[PDB]
Amino acid sequence: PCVVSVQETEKWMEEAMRMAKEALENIEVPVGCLMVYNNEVVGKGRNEVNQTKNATRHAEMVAIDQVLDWCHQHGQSPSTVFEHTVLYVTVEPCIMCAAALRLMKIPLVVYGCQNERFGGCGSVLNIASADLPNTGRPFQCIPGYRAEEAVELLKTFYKQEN
Amino acid sequence: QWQALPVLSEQQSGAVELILAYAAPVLDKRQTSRLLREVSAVYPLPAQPHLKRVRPSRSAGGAQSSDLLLCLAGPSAGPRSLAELLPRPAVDPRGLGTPFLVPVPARPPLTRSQFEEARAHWPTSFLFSTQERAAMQTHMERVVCAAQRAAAQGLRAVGAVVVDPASDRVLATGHDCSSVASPLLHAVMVCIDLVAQGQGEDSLPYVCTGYDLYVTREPCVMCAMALVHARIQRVFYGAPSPDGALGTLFRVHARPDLNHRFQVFRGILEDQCRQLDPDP
Ligand SMILES: [Br-]
Ligand SMILES: [Br-]
Ligand SMILES: [Zn+2]
Ligand SMILES: [Zn+2]
Repeated sequence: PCVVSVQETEKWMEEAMRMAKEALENIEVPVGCLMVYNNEVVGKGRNEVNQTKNATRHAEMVAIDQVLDWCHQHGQSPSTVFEHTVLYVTVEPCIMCAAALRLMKIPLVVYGCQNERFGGCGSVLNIASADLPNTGRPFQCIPGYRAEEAVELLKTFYKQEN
Repeated sequence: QWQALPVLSEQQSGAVELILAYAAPVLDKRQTSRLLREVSAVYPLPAQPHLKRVRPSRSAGGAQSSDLLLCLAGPSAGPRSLAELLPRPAVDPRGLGTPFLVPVPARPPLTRSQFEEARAHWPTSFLFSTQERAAMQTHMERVVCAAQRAAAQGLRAVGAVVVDPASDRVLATGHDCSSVASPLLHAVMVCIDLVAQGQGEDSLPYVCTGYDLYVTREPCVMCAMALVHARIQRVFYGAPSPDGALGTLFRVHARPDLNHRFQVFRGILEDQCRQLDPDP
């Protein structure tokens, strides 16, 4: 029920892209993401840091909260849902978010462009596959999907901030 | 009984490097005040203000004597005379002995084992005072009390508090709250949520800028990185955690490639905290 999500990577990531554009427009770091369980989207999040005024409200953490709400409202054990969920995000999870996905025991992230300032799947630290026996399970990464498009939006955003 | 240890980056954890300087013995104790004035006006040592300029030494009987820190040594640090080192009339070298080279600490000491190696060579400036130590204790008995409350309830025994050092006003106390529905409510994430909802309409999302965090035990990777994102200024914790990211497995508070760094002190009320829960 895990690789079954991967078939529409094109569609799922095109949809993450449309949210990165939204975040960009609303003065947020252009990062969007979806969480797919059993070919259904159980959670979407764009970066909400400046809107909520909460530094921790990264795209991935807005999506995790949304899945957990979906699990609560439908009476499903988050363990069995997260463990067969794939995350599609336009930018390599930061160090914080990578630890989050680990602790949620998410198995697979598909991501776009390198996160050079905060990346946690190899760029700055490798939280994603590190040996952390008390911080969840390591996950695997399919990097690179539509990276040239995604990195441009980062580069746009930072040319725009102080 | 406890003591605060700084967690610094590996680069800054090593031995303080040394540089060569010229010092000379003060053979006339009563010229000391005068000679210190005239010398450090010529050689103010603007880049080594942590060095004391007068080094005392107790003889085997308590008889005290002193050398004076003349100046830094040049590219070729040969033997040098008083006449060559101190210009006149700007300095009256009466009362001084023949100069000698001495290694001195290049940079001020940070850790207390670095104050040790450094005071060995030459006296330096510098951990916490009584008033502050007691105050930091109060905030850490508060996290401990909170961690115990979570343990009795059935949650992870981790306590956190966020404090504003300008007024010493506690801004948010909370413990671990992870549940099956909400597994990421670690103590640190709960305090950042509590500060966030309490702040005003005109606030930058760096919810923690300026503030201190005391937590029973060292944060996990997720918490630590969030502290960097939230721009905490100082973090105090008691015992380490096996997977901890402010000193044990990572030191994210002191990287160059993150747009924020902050001081971390470990070991505060560590005797009590050590029996509580590690994060995660
Ligand atoms: Br101390
Ligand atoms: Br590190
Ligand atoms: Zn992130
Ligand atoms: Zn944590």
